[PDB]
Amino acid sequence: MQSLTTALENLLRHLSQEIPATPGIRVIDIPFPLKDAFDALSWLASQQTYPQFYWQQRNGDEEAVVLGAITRFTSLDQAQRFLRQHPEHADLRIWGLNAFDPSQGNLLLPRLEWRRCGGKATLRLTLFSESSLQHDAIQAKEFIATLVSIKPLPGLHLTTTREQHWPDKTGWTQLIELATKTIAEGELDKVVLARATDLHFASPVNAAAMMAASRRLNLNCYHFYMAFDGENAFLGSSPERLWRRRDKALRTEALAGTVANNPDDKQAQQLGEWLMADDKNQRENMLVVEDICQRLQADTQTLDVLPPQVLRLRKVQHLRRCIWTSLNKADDVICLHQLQPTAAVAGLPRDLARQFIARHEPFTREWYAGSAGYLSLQQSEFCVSLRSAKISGNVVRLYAGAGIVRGSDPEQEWQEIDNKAAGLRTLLQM
Ligand SMILES: [Mg+2]
Repeated sequence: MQSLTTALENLLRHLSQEIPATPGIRVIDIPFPLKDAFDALSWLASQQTYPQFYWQQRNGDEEAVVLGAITRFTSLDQAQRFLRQHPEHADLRIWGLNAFDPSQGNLLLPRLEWRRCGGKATLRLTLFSESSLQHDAIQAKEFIATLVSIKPLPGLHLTTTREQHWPDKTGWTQLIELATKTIAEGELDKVVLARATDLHFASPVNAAAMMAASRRLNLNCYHFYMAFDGENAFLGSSPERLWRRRDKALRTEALAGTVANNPDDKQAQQLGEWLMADDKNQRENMLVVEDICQRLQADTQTLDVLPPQVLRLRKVQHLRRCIWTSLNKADDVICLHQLQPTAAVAGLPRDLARQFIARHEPFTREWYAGSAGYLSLQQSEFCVSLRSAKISGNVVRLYAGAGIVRGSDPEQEWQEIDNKAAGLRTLLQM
């Protein structure tokens, strides 16, 4: 990175004299040796420029860091319009978030992108201008000059100042009770209802160190972290894919239905068997397959829903049914608007569930249960923003949700959302 800063500089001096004073984009790819292990997260955390986005594939074999926004997008829709004016760079990637409401996003064209696939990495610098590439070359130089060498990343040393649930247990029970009562009206089939837990600390929270702690313990999860700026962040470790797209081949999953994990393998496996056989959870999952299959009918070709599998995580396990289809169009706005929010996350029918949530949830989910990842012309991948946290100075808001369906027992659902909140909370309160 010392060497690559140097190589980037050397490159930039030359370009800033040669490149034309015309609008456009250059993409500069430099191989990034992983001869020596490089901790991208703790590197990113060293930097003083914003915004910053961290993302790791759930399989752990794809990892990215982006630093600085050439452009900011308020929706995936806006980002795709931009990509489509640049068909010549089909692998140009925009990175970041969709909020719970999929029509609002915070996505970036990264100034600097470190991306790893496997045991191999690339540093990409991009130059973009509306007026002059020559111009943006000099901004690029100043950006580089901003770079700071890697410092070690401290573990969290946090003193809890304040705690509050929205809703609390008492309020949760009446809510779940209300929700089941409403489902018993025969029109609403399912609603997913969540709790925000505001945690205040004696000091500001290092979101990057929170992210690292989660990557260390929350295995088999996608990790996403956006630093909006130095005081504000959204991150999490989610087991769930919204979609992945390679040209036209589309992958999604119905992931819904939960039991506790146990550290002991047999017990975990037996608990998973209980889940597979459980009517209530079966139905909780089947309602997602129904929603997803319907939502995708008009815009896709032959659909394959696989049999349910149990997916095992640090504190929780889930039923999961992969889904494969082909899009009619290679279009990420069709993917996001058809899919998000699925009945795993909002409910069914979509309208009645969205309305119930708008009416009775004592907080706005904002980034919670949206989506995180990247799109480019050729491929994209987003996860669902579950198992996630919004950090505001010294407050961490934790989110957890439970799908409500006929037969939901409030006390069991409280226990569910606690097990979900725990994957992140236990990192903050040792
Ligand atoms: Mg559940």
